[PDB]
Amino acid sequence: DIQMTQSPSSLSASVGDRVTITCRASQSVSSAVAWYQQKPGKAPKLLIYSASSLYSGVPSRFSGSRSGTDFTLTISSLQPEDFATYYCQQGYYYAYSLITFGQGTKVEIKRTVAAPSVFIFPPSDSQLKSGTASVVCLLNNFYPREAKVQWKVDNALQSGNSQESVTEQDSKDSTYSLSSTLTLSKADYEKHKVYACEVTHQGLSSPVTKSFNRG
Amino acid sequence: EVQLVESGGGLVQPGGSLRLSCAASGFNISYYYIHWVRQAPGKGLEWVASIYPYYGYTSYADSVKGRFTISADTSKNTAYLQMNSLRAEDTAVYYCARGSSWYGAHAFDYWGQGTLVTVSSASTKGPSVFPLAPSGGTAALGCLVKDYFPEPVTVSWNSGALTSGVHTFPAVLQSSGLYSLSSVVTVPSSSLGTQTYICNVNHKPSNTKVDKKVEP
Amino acid sequence: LSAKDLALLLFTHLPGNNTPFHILAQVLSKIAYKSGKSGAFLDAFHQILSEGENAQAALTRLSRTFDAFMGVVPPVIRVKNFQTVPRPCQKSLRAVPPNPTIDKGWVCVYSSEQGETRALKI
Ligand SMILES: [Cl-]
Repeated sequence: DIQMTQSPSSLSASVGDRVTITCRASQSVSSAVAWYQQKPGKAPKLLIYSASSLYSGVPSRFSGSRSGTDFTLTISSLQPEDFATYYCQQGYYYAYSLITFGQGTKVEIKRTVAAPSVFIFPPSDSQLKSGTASVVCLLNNFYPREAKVQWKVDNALQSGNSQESVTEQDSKDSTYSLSSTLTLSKADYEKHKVYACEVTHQGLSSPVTKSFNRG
Repeated sequence: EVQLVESGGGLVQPGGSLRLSCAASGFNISYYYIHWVRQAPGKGLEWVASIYPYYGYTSYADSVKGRFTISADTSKNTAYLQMNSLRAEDTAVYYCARGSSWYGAHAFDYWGQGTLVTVSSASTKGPSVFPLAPSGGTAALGCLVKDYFPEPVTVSWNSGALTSGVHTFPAVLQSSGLYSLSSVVTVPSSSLGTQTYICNVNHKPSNTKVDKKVEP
Repeated sequence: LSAKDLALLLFTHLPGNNTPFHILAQVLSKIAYKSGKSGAFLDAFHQILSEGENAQAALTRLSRTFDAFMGVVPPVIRVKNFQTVPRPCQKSLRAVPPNPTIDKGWVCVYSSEQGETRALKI
């Protein structure tokens, strides 16, 4: 069976940079390869058909080429809206031909490091009345994506009781926002005083801690 | 113009059946391949099935062979995916797509919008909405939309009037198997006395609409 | 590649005469040329034909999606009166809306001697 191996699996590139995504066929597939752009949770868009032909509605900065079994998608000058997963796909129109997708290449927009602004939120009285406690830490408008958010409860490091969510890269300025949510039973919440979110990030001279005292 | 409109998605028991519809306009489905392609949480595109309705050529991924049947009604210009013996691993956004050619290659030029199939024994449940109370110059506040199933929920602020500084986070599946997410906004501190902030939450799957006033 | 040369190429793909698509072909060719995008417009037109769509559909889609025509006010065509508007276009004459643009399907504004206006809608 045909394999289409894409490389790299992910890449960061700045606005105006030339981007090169590679797709290797396990054996000869002639020029029978297409390229797609997919925004998260959205319908893929056809960019290139027959290895090198630009589909309608596709800006000129997108181009495709073939050297033997090696297929290349080229973005000549990356734009801030170009973050997406790009897929190659092989297929002939002959009846019962196999369709083979690549595993995708996630393209991230690189920009100047930006430190997060950090906020902490205690659980609401309404949630505590309902019998649970969620503590929320917000990291706003930062780059890069990578951040360490540690929870401390009366200075005791927490593990396995938090979950993170991150926004899609801003379509203008390429920053991220992140939420870390600490989940405690009401009983475990009421047993401690000091709730702290400690953030380590490239843009921070020294970790930033935001804290409150239960009461 | 050419379009593919999908329907039939939603929440189904493990072992259950669900039928997706791909309604075509602007072309005759008889002379194209119609494909189903799905995307599971944290996975890439997986090709599922195809039909060439003129000749009735059907093709299936090994992962769905025996359980899924693809079909077409040319009179309705519609293709169907009959999904039987559904499993957790079939949970995904399902896309249909048109397979076209110029000189013998096979490209997917038109795509449906995608429909979410959730395979689970979990009950539909609406969220509780909790305020994230504001704590120089700029204050952060928000709403925690907790313990809903299935996806999705929508969040607006002040019925869509407030959009500057709004960040609505992707849903996270909690260990419990219920979703949560937060929506936050940064506003002038000076406005906290005077300006009202209300998050408008809609969980269509459970018919749950909540407006939560967020006060300091 | 001049506006007139482009219009004549497009005409070879259009049935009949005095049709809305003929008015559209002439309006788009003139704007495409003036914006220095005649070659890019023709390439885009040929790509849409290659998809099995007819020239009427290709010109309709390009009017809505090609960047040269985005937010461009339709041109004025001077007429004696709305009776001397080519017969096959008379069906498509409408009242001129507040902010008419090519990309919303407003092809041109017919301006009568008596100072009245109608817009050609596709
Ligand atoms: Cl082809």
